Amino acid sequence: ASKLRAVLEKLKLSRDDISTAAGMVKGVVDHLLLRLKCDSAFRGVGLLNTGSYYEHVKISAPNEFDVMFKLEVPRIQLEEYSNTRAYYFVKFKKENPLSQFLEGEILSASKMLSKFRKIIKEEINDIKDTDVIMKRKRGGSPAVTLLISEKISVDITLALESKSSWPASTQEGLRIQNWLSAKVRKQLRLKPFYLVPKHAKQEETWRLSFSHIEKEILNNHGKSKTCCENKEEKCCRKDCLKLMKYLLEQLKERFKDKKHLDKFSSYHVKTAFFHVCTQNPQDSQWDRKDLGLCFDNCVTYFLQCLRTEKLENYFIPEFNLFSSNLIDKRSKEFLTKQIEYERNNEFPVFD
Ligand SMILES: O=C(O)c1cc(-c2ccccc2O)nc2c(Cl)cccc12
Ligand SMILES: [Zn+2]
Repeated sequence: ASKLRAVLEKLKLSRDDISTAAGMVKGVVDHLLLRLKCDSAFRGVGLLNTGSYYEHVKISAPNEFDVMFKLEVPRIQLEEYSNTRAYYFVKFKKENPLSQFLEGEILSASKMLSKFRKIIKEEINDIKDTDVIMKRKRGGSPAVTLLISEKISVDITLALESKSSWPASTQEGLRIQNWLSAKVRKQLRLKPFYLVPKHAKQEETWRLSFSHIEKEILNNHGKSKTCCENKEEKCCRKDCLKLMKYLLEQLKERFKDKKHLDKFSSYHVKTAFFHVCTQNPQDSQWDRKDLGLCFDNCVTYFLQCLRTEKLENYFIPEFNLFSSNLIDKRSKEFLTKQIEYERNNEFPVFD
């Protein structure tokens, strides 16, 4: 359990010490938000969280930022696309707020992004603060990727906010009743959800997003309400997730020449981690003294997901993130052997 401590402490100090990167991001974002609010289609745009500009998915990249701009859409009509459980058409039920994007009753996403990019394109050129350059690599969202200075990069995703109850494909998901209680699940399922532009594999579809729910679970994660509040008796749930995230980043980086790990992301490791939290609901099953063993249960469960080619979306049980149509067995067999090598040789990619 010793070397995992040193890894988590190197990540702690780089995450902690001073950097002007977050300040430059907030300046650019606020300039965009006031510019977008001056427009008819994006007058109600805004951050998901105020103060949360420096959201870091890549846990080893201090200069990579991930922000989400939300947009409230009253009376959303969701039409599931091709039984995909996660991809939806967006239609409308008496105003014309976003009506300048309708094609029929169906809301166009690629057109809303084009107007989203041009307005951001206008505010970027009108910047005298810092060197900011825009990139338009495909994939519906992240819609825009900005670059500030020679290190700071920001991915900006436009998201629609719905406040109706979650789509039916989520009814049997979020199985936290024996871990976080059934009453917390009812509270969380009363919160809004978000839709980002995404293709399953052309059409104008959107994907469900519950990252805000995941963030709230991570900050209130124990079966006991006082979990990790006695800072001398902290569980190792968050440390296991960091170690799982850092393992995949180091493997994706070590094999970026080959293409076998491009389909994998921290969301897969994050999803598998939540499933283990359901399997092991007791805080005693996450004792800080059992860091090595608890981290091994995560590596073990994730390895079984690769072999069986089964990883359920934590909110949508019927969506298999490891479907052979999403990731072929060659890629999953490749990742299975690389982790097994790291596990047996005491994770060399950690020092
Ligand atoms: O925002 C989220 O909650 C979120 C959802 C999904 C997802 C949802 C349904 C089906 C497949 C998916 O991959 N994937 C993500 C990835 Cl890959 C990266 C970051 C966030 C997400
Ligand atoms: Zn805890």
